[PDB]
Amino acid sequence: MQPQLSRPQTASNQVRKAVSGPWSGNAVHKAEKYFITSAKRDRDGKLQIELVPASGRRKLSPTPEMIRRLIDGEIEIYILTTQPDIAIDMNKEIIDMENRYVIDFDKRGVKWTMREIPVFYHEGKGLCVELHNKIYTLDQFFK
Amino acid sequence: AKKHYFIIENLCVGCGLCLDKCPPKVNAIGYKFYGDVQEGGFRCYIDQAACISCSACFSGDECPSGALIEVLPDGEVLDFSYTPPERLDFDLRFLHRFHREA
Amino acid sequence: VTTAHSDYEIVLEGGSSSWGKVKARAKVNAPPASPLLPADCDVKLNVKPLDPAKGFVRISAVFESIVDSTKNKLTIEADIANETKERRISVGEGMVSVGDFSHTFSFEGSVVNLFYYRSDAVRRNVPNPIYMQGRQFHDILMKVPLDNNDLIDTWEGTVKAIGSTGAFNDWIRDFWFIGPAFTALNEGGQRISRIEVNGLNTESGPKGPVGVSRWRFSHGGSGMVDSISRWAELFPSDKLNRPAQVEAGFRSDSQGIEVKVDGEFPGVSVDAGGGLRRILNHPLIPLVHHGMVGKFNNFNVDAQLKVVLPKGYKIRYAAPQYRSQNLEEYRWSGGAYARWVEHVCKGGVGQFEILYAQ
Amino acid sequence: GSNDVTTAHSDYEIVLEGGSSSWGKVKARAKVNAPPASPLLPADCDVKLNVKPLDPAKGFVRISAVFESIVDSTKNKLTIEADIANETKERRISVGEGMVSVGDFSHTFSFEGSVVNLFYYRSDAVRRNVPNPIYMQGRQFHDILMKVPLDNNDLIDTWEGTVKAIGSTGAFNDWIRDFWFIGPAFTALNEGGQRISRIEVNGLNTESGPKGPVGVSRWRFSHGGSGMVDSISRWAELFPSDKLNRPAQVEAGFRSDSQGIEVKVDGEFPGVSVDAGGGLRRILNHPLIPLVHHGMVGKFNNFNVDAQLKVVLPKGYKIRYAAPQYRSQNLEEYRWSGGAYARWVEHVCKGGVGQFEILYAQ
Amino acid sequence: VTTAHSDYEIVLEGGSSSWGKVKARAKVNAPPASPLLPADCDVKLNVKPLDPAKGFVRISAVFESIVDSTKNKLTIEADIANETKERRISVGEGMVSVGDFSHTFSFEGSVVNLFYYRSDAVRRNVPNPIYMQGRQFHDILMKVPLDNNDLIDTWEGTVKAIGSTGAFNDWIRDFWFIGPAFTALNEGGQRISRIEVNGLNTESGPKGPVGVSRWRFSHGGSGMVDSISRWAELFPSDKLNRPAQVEAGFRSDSQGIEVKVDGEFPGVSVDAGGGLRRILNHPLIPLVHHGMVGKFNNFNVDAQLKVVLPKGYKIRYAAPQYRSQNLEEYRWSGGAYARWVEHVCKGGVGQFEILYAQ
Amino acid sequence: SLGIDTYSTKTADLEAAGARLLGWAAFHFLVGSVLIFGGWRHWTHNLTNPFTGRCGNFRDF
Amino acid sequence: RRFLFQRTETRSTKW
Ligand code: BCL
Ligand code: BCL
Ligand code: BCL
Ligand code: BCL
Ligand code: BCL
Ligand code: BCL
Ligand code: BCL
Ligand code: SF4
Repeated sequence: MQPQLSRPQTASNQVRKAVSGPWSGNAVHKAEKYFITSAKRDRDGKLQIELVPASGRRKLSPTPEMIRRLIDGEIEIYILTTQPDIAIDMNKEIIDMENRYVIDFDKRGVKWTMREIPVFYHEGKGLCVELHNKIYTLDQFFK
Repeated sequence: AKKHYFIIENLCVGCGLCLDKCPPKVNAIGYKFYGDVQEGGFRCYIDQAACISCSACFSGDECPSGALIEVLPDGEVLDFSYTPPERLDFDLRFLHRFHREA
Repeated sequence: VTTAHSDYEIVLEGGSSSWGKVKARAKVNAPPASPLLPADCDVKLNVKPLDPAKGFVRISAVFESIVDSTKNKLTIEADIANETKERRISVGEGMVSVGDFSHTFSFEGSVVNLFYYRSDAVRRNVPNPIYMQGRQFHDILMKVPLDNNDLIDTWEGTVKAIGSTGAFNDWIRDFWFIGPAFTALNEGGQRISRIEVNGLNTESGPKGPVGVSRWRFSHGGSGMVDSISRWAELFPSDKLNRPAQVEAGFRSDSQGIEVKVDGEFPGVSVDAGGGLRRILNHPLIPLVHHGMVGKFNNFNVDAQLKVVLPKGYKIRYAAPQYRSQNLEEYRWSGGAYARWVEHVCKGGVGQFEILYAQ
Repeated sequence: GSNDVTTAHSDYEIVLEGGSSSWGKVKARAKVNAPPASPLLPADCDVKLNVKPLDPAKGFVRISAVFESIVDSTKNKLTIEADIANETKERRISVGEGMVSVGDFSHTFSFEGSVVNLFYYRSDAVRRNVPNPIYMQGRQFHDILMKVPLDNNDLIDTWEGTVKAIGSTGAFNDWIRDFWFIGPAFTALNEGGQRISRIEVNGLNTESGPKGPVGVSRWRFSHGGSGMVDSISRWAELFPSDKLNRPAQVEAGFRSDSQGIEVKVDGEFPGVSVDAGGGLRRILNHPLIPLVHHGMVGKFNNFNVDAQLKVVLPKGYKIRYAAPQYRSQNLEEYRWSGGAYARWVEHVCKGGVGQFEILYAQ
Repeated sequence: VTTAHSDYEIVLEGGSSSWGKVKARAKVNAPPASPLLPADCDVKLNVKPLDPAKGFVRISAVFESIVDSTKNKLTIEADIANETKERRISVGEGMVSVGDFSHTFSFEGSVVNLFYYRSDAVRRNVPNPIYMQGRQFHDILMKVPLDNNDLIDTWEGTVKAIGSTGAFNDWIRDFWFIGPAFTALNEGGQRISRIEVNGLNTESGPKGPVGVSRWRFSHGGSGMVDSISRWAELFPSDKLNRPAQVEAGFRSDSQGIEVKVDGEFPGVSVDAGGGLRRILNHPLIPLVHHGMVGKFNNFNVDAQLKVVLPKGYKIRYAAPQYRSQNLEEYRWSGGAYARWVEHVCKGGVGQFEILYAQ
Repeated sequence: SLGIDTYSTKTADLEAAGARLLGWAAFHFLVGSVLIFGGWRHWTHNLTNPFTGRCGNFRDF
Repeated sequence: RRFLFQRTETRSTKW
């Protein structure tokens, strides 16, 4: 959308191209939203990252082409911390982080809190996620 | 059952339309506040221990922010029951009738 | 009266991006504690990736200053990269000019930052660690062409001093940190170890003799020191993807201080943990170092912080609380925020955390 | 309109005891409407000091210090049971044990420590010619036998990390001071004139304890003061065990909610009243280290303090030469407020060490 | 409230003479930071030259004081001269009395001051340099008669401690800086090296044993230390043609400080080039030292500076600007000057330089 | 009712009524100035008497 | 838990 027709402090991350974008796909996502759905270890130590779109029709992999489409501001990748292929103890990490600012009137809101964490690509390290002031990588590390 | 549904407490605006469709006999969906509700401090959650995989919250097609996902039994994460086909778009203006381009 | 006007603007970027537009103004009608006045300075910083395949970024900083009608310039370019999680390597050149005198320098250095402990009881019980004691091991190799007779004089005097006295290693710290820099070292928790001069040799370079001097030092931290406790945070090489620019500079005279700093760089907002973003914990060394110099006058502060979140991004736990809001353009002004601004301008360390997430 | 006022409210109450007794009920509340200089807020703390005389045959006393704190949702706790005694006029011993807990982590410790406080000089020309000597340089030599069971994973990790650091790094003796003064603690080290010598280690080893490995560390360090150091310059009477006959308690705490500090201090301990000669007593002249250290945080916000001191004296004792002068006298209890006393309170809240001597006799 | 009143007067002398009478008054309503009160001082510094042949000048200093009713006195006279441009030699006696105790002492001390660098790049570019990092080397032989018993006790204890304890050479800095002196050591930039003692011998003199101590040390400064960076300016012997006296002292109570300073000495004015003179740069050590003590009470300052130039001299570029030039009678009060006075009273070192020429 | 004003139809009586109203208004201005001065002086926690120079303790007086 | 109450407070700095 044109800069002069948008809310003043809008970055290119939130400025959408394809001027009629909202009706081409889901209107919630300015850019196509992909989810890390599985990260398994088979044969060698390398893990197979599975990028299933929010539409849920395909089962893709990071790949140089989608990496380029990421670093060109066209797609976004999230992990859904409830992912069962996690390495860090997200259930304890989410709970003890909500205990700083959440009062359990329901006594179970913190327990069942799940959120998405975005994934970015530098280059030297692959698809890496920055979580809790530390930069984890999907390759090893974060899984 | 399978195909658990979940709520992302990162897109959810707490509207509770998902809670309206959850069966009262299973309080799967709830509220957490952590602050004032004028700033989105009323997110919703899905109690996976109480959720019985109704599809009611997701198949109702009312989540405005795409927080309901319905992870598929194998690994697939949906976001909305059907998604438009991601079309290439352009403006069609004719040459010297109807429009004149320029 | 001595009223201190200041407007701060923080415009963040969303998604996985951590970038932020930071422009700040300051107008303090008080005498600066500079023994030489007027002290007008211009600071320009830039950085861009060289090859992100292995982390090189070309960071260039130009300092232009006129202190008591003495035009001072320092340009430096560096190719810095994180060789390891704890080790960093850099290489570059620059020049230093004061009036007619000007000597160019080229260097190659490696800084290795160690933490005294890596206990995970602290990590899993302190959600926002701040004080992280450690020690940086600078290993600096710098070559300076010796063209002017003043370069010859400096080099000959330095080598003669090193050969003569055995206390050059610790007495250099008196020279190295000119004036109140030495006191700033102690107040910030820093401690400079005796430098280990590994050799001062000159060789005839391209056009003349070049003074190549290997030396290293190990400067530690009690926890406040920014260069150690936030070693992985002060150098966001992984989350750099485009040229990042910061243009600072102050016009200062005997009866006022005028500051105007612009900014464009990642690391403004860091993940607080579990998807919750936050403005990065305030770098403590600038606060404590402005501490010996912000306490000399009582001042009335009207400070305006204008934090502009990206779309969909809400806030939680603003302390002090944001004063007004325009659905993104959160504004801090007066009340507890001006009190916190006075506190940190006089050297305070009090926390002002902005926990924001969509 | 006016300048940034930032009022600070505080009251102080001292109730003394007569005769040779040196006891005193100290009661203090404070409220500053300024942001505390802590990088993690809000902070809370609940300090309990409990003291009971064990046996006056040679000087055992049972001192218990329990600290409970809440810092940015982190629940911090630390308790110290200790049996301190004065084996010699110049040497102090202590056998103690305690525990520290942060969040879920917690490790117990037991220690046998001995502190030797030596003054550089014992010149009579100072004692008989300076009636009230404030500064007195010295040096304390700590000798600690602390035994920590290693039953947690991080306890073991800390143990091998430390032993590897000692074996590999030859500078561990002095680089320990950087880790060992968290943040501004090292900066406050210089403010009071405290110089920490390099620690010297008699050895680290582990042995089979009652239920598991126990990390036993024998280390010594010494700290010398230029005169402000109240743990050195005032060593002899900071530990009134000879004049302790009944249990002594101090309850302190503060709230640090990032918009202000609210302090509650109790107190029941001997040594509050110290003799000044010729039957004339005085409140113990103020410790230097608290004032100088709190000056490092009290100068960030200018403030119009509203202080109130209430000293209560035993029957027959009349106050004389209180500088600044007491505001009022309701029979037997004197009160300070405003004027020069408020200026002194601001002076000492910003770190000043001006003399405020209260002399009283009968 | 805490009103601060002060008047400063500087009447100068023309021609090649840099002489000037400096007498100042001060009244503060804030309690002083002295743990013993009330504290009083009387300071009398008188200097007269022996003869221009070798630069010997008699300098006598009397320090009368009463702290907590304890009588204190310190009278020292010494023949001080610069035998070289970097080394100064002094011989003198003196006595120190506290209450009834008193010990007279005699000493022959030679002090050499060495800068780390003497580069022409700095000198030809910086017109008014402030910081000169360097080391000042002390060398003192001091003989004190041991007539009373307490002197003998101190002497025996000291020789026993030096012979037995090996850490004396650096633990002497703990005893040797009373209270806040140790903190002011680093707050001003001074580093006291370990003293090395060439011997503690004794002999029978005119009446009894004399404790002769031959020791030496060196204090290093980062630039603010005026005893190092201004070595050639603290001791202006060549321009001392008449006896110079400086009387000062303060009457300090539990609720106020009353300062009177009287002075008549050369070096008040320093040349700035092209027949243009100026008031000497303010010594930064007094400012940074009083800042450690002049920040405990907020105060409103009413200061009046008044310089009287000789006939024909006119101030140009007064910063902050003067108020009224009643001929050569120039006056500062309020406005920016009061702000600078509060600045320096709280520890500021900002430039207030006054330039004039005839 | 207090007699400061009157329901009088003659101009001479309204002369006195206006004089009384003006005097009471001036008295109100004086007392309001004093009382606003006191409100400011309490609002800043600086209860010190400007003439004799003492202070005043809000918590005990 | 005293922090939580301050954490979960609506903005009370309105004009
Ligand atoms: C009355 C209280 C006033 C106040 C009183 C003063 C006074 C008084 C002064 C300042 C000064 C400064 N203040 Mg302030 N200040 C206040 C409010 C503010 C506000 C605001 C409200 O927004 C701002 C933005 C500032 C900002 C500033 C800076 C512009 C300026 C000092 C420059 C500096 O950082 O250089 C940093 C300097 C250095 C880092 C030099 C380091 C030199 C040493 C020898 C080198 C060390 C080695 C080096 C680190 C190695 C680098 C290697 C590379 C890292 C690889 N102040 C309050 C309101 N402020 C000072 C100034 O300069 O004024 C002109 C000054 O005198
Ligand atoms: C400042 C605190 C510590 C310190 C902490 C660090 C840290 C941390 C690092 C180094 C690094 C280096 N240090 Mg070191 N280092 C210090 C003192 C020194 C001194 C000295 C004479 O005192 C020297 C010669 C060096 C030498 C070096 C080089 C080997 C190397 C990078 C030089 C360069 O890029 O310069 C260029 C200088 C600048 C760009 C000028 C601006 C400097 C300030 C600190 C930058 C502010 C950034 C601003 C807040 C954010 C704007 C960023 C925009 C995106 C551009 N350090 C002091 C003791 N040093 C880097 C390294 O690892 O190399 C392997 C590194 O990451
Ligand atoms: C690490 C700091 C930067 C640097 C920054 C500056 C700055 C800033 C200034 C000078 C200035 C000067 N520089 Mg240079 N300069 C450096 C490297 C050198 C080298 C060399 C062989 O490496 C030489 C001969 C010189 C020569 C000169 C002096 C002759 C000249 C004026 C005196 C002075 O201030 O010196 C300063 C001396 C130093 C900062 C380093 C001297 C290095 C010595 C000769 C060799 C290294 C000795 C030892 C191994 C390193 C000790 C640590 C450093 C002292 C921090 N520079 C390095 C690259 N240089 C002044 C000027 O330009 O105009 C007045 C000045 O203000
Ligand atoms: C604080 C300044 C000096 C210091 C000065 C002293 C002094 C003085 C003493 C010791 C003593 C001890 N020190 Mg030490 N010591 C310091 C730092 C340390 C450190 C460390 C890791 O930093 C350690 C391990 C030790 C170790 C020890 C043990 C050898 C011993 C017993 C302590 C105790 O029982 O704890 C119990 C813990 C407390 C009681 C917490 C309360 C501490 C504060 C300072 C007391 C406030 C008192 C309050 C104002 C009024 C109390 C009235 C109530 C009735 C109690 N010290 C610092 C460097 N140390 C004691 C001794 O001699 O043992 C032989 C002793 O008298
Ligand atoms: C003297 C101080 C108290 C003490 C008070 C604390 C405090 C306060 C904390 C810890 C915390 C921890 N404790 Mg402990 N702890 C002590 C004794 C020990 C010993 C031991 C062999 O004696 C061990 C293995 C540990 C282990 C651990 C660390 C693994 C852990 C977090 C790292 C940290 O900084 O700790 C600090 C470690 C120490 C201060 C002592 C290290 C002892 C080493 C292994 C052996 C002595 C080496 C050397 C001779 C001593 C040098 C001086 C010491 C620094 C004082 N503690 C003594 C009894 N401990 C953290 C916690 O509980 O939850 C996060 C924390 O915040
Ligand atoms: C103060 C900062 C440095 C210092 C800097 C200097 C300087 C600079 C000099 C000496 C000199 C001397 N120092 Mg030294 N020296 C210091 C600390 C010491 C200490 C100590 C126990 O701390 C000792 C024993 C000495 C010993 C000595 C003797 C070797 C020698 C002769 C001094 C004398 O006779 O009285 C002289 C002192 C006075 C009579 C009292 C006046 C002192 C005050 C500080 C001067 C104020 C000047 C006033 C503002 C304006 C003067 C106008 C009047 C007309 C005089 N220094 C500190 C560390 N030292 C002198 C020398 O070189 O001898 C060869 C010299 O020029
Ligand atoms: C440079 C300092 C002045 C001096 C100034 C004072 C002051 C001021 C005071 C005393 C006071 C006293 N003096 Mg004396 N005194 C000096 C020289 C001596 C010598 C000697 C052999 O030279 C002796 C035995 C004494 C003896 C005594 C002590 C017994 C007594 C109180 C203890 C004290 O703090 O003293 C201070 C001790 C020293 C500063 C010097 C001690 C010298 C030792 C014995 C030999 C030198 C040791 C070493 C080689 C040099 C280290 C540096 C010195 C500490 C400066 N003085 C020198 C000339 N003296 C007190 C008094 O007069 O009434 C109570 C006091 O307040
Ligand atoms: S699937 Fe059924 S039980 Fe589960 S959240 Fe949705 S409506 Fe509730």
